[PDB]
Amino acid sequence: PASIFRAYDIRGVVGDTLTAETAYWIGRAIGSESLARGEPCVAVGRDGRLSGPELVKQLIQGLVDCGCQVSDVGMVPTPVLYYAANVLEGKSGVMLTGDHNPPDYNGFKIVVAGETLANEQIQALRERIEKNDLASGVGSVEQVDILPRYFKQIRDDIAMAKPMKVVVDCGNGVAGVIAPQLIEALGCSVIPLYCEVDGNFPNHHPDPGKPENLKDLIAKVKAENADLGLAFDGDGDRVGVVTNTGTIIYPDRLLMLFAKDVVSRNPGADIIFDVKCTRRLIALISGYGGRPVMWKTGHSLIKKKMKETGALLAGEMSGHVFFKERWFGFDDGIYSAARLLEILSQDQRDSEHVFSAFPSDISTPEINITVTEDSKFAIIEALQRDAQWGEGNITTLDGVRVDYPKGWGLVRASNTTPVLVLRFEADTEEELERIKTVFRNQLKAVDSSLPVPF
Ligand SMILES: O=P([O-])(O)O[C@H]1O[C@H](COP(=O)(O)O)[C@@H](O)[C@H](O)[C@H]1O
Ligand SMILES: [Zn+2]
Repeated sequence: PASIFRAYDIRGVVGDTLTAETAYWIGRAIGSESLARGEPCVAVGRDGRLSGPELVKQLIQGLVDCGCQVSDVGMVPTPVLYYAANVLEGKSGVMLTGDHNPPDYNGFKIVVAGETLANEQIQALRERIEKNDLASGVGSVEQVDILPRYFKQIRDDIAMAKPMKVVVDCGNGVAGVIAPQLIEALGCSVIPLYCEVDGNFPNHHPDPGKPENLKDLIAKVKAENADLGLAFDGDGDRVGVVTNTGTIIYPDRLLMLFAKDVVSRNPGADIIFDVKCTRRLIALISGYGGRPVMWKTGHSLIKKKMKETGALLAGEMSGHVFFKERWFGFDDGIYSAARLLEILSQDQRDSEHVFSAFPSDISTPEINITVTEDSKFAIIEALQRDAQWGEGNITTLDGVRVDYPKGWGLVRASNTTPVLVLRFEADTEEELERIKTVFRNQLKAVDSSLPVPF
């Protein structure tokens, strides 16, 4: 089924669209692709899902039947798998994960020879299977215990000044295997919330991008008078943040704090953010002498862009934050949490006042309009072709973004759902609704039937 080969990764329903047999052939396809790039060595990890044991053995056998040398790192967060692919012999790795999709989902995040696959590169794996353009060989499997290396890597490079008390919510995802322990080892007291790994995800699904999944966290932070709240998503490559007073700090505001710190030590450094992030981030980066690079949404696309630009830091609005400075340049919520605590601990102000000090504007959440999968990209192309946007700085690298003096707006197509994704920001509520109006008029110009929920 080509439907499981997605823009950023592979994702399927275990049994239905993703079976044991398909996991094997995906392994052969990846192993074959790795060998074609001259990399026999592949690390393999999995998240906390129930299907993980079943499917990962098939992934591994697929790799091994190509002649690949597999390093099995067991059940780890996604960033720990990316880490393994940076410190072991090979620069390839596959993470078996369904991230924060419902329990029955699983999938693959794939790096081959240092490069995170996306778009045509993921299609190329399906194509190898169909064509039987597959390597055959007698590979090897080695058990590798990678967590302690990861844990010590971070701990030894992080220096907190003051002690902090932190609520850590892992939503019963695999971040529980290390984030509470690592964070404590930095010099914090950790209040654990849903830190037990449970593939059933009994409490709230680990999706920090939705405020409903941060309610328990916010509540505990306040109840325990904690210095900060942290939530990790299913596989640990997203982080969500809450202040001592329960304010949700969206990832583009988090990136402002990170950009200030990275740019400070690294004059001129390129800093990447996706099209969903506040314009205030463009200003800030530039004001500290950095180079802002706006790019496409999607972690694979962002990681590729970091290689093309030499960026020292990237972030997406969904909460993937990619440090190259002092790190390896992959997205990692657990490392980003540590880098955050390091910065906050130097400050005599509480976390609410650190973040409230930066400019904040009136801002919508991410807005979604469900359209048909047939129509979503065409709608955008129509907006790019047909629509007169004047006027503002118009960016078309991913959807249509328009930047004005006192605000901005975005419409893009999701690469994971049949939806249009919108965000609007302005200095004032008045300006915000004026930008909303323009976008609503332009969508209804393409198709008067289109839902416009804003
Ligand atoms: O969970 P992941 O690792 O696949 O991460 C991906 O999930 C979402 C799907 O993107 P889209 O807006 O195109 O649907 C994005 O918001 C996020 O930025 C991206 O990295
Ligand atoms: Zn994730």
